[PDB]
Amino acid sequence: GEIQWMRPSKEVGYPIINAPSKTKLEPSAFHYVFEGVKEPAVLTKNDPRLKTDFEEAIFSKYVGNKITEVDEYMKEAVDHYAGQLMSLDINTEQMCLEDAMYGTDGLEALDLSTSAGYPYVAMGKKKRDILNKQTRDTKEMQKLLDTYGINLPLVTYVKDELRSKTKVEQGKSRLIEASSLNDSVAMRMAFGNLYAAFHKNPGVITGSAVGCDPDLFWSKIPVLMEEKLFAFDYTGYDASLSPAWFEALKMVLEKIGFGDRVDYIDYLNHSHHLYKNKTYCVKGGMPSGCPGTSIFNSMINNLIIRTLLLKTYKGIDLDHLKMIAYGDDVIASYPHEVDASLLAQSGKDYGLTMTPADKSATFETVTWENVTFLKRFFRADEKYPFLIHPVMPMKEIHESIRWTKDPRNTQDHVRSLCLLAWHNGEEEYNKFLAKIRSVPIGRALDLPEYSTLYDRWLDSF
Ligand code: NA
Repeated sequence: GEIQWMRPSKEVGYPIINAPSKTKLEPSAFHYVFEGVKEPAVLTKNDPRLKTDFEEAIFSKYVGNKITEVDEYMKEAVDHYAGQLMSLDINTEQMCLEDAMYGTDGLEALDLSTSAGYPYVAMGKKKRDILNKQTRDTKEMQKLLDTYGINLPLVTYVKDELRSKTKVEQGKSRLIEASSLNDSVAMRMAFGNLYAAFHKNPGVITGSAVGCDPDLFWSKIPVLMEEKLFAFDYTGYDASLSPAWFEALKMVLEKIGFGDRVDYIDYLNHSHHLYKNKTYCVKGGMPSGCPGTSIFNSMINNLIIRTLLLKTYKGIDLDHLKMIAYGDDVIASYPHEVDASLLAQSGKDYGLTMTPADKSATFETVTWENVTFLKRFFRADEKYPFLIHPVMPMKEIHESIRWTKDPRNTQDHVRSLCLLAWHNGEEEYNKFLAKIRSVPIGRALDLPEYSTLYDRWLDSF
């Protein structure tokens, strides 16, 4: 992705957009009960912690575009992936405005808590004043579509989350490029059924895992993989995508019966952005921070892995490539060993910066004992080996519990963490609960004991 130009929004006909400059994050009742070294990301140029230009740091994610056209390998990748999806027999019909708005089987209703984007954010109109989840009224939406149309500018927000000390000083704050409610709605109408087919089919046929439930899905993954696992992490995935990867995506969409509206992808590829009093144009790069794009990134990931395997290992049998992606995150496999570093090398030529799985310094063999997916390890249950535990290390859980965004949500936030932590074992979980119960706020929470979560789990299958 590359920023073509940037200038004052007034100069091109747009208003100034106000974005909160103060973090909602602050020490929780457990700040000193658990170890942690992360703080709230920088949200403004003046932040005292900053050790470099903020504006320059947040936009530096656009490394540029390494490729213009789709080569032979990418085309081969497209034909293979498109072919796989074809077996899902996905419904190509456009989805009605009602379901696109209030959801249907396999698609959740629009999230009322996220920005409505332009121009509503500049009119002080929230999603609430537009949809009645109990009425399922489309009149208002329809009138707005007719009024403001589509292909609107994306509104940029600095993400309010925890980051390491280094990233705070280097102004490496992640960004959210929220698309207008109009486009988000138009796209769900165009691809709603594609979205549904994916949510209902997490696995190696869609090569996707969006919409999956880790507690249950972790027991299906091992059976879907080949003998040899391989994996790696991406540095700035979304931002690094070149226009060609969007064209490859459209080719897949055309082949599976959505050629009807591949133009919506152009909107993601050549995008229009608003930030503060500025407006800028980007070529390439997948608009970040939101769920609407998870599926397209996953599809593209499937195209990438396939392409690098064809360019590096001529004669490879893609029919035996078994992979599952969640945006840029991926766990893959093949009957034969492959070299991630070699693949990493082939990747540089495609605009992707690939590095060792899980922040390793060197590319080591990926095994069932060291692989992670969605920050979670895999661990067979001691009593019932066929049941697989998704295990998230306590470290990130400790980091998270030390802060709070709304005292009113302490109960939900801590319960959330409990659902993640108990998979670490009864000993660890109990220590966790005891430390929570060492301060007043914790003793007042309603939290599930271990045997209760274990029983619930065995009963969810
Ligand atoms: Na873009």
